Amino acid sequence: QRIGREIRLTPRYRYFNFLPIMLVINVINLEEAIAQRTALDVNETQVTPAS
Amino acid sequence: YDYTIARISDLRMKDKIVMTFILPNESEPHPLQHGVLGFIPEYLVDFNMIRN
Repeated sequence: QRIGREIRLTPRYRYFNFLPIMLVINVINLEEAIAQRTALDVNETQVTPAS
Repeated sequence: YDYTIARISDLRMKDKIVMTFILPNESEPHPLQHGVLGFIPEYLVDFNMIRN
């Protein structure tokens, strides 16, 4: 029982997907490596008597 | 002394006389007129309404 001019907006949309191909990459600890002395993960390779 | 005669047929002034000092040269507010009628021009609205 009160009147007031209004602007109504009723959208009707939906996202359709076709291609069954998707590629994702997750990166973690990006903060720490820059923050820390992250150096050569050198592979010392097993030339001493252990093999 | 200068005077201006006013009339209203309204009832509570039946055989009643009131008198005071007014200034006929100013149209602007000032501490020296008996009263000022602040007036805002007014407009109407017409529209269709539903009630009960």
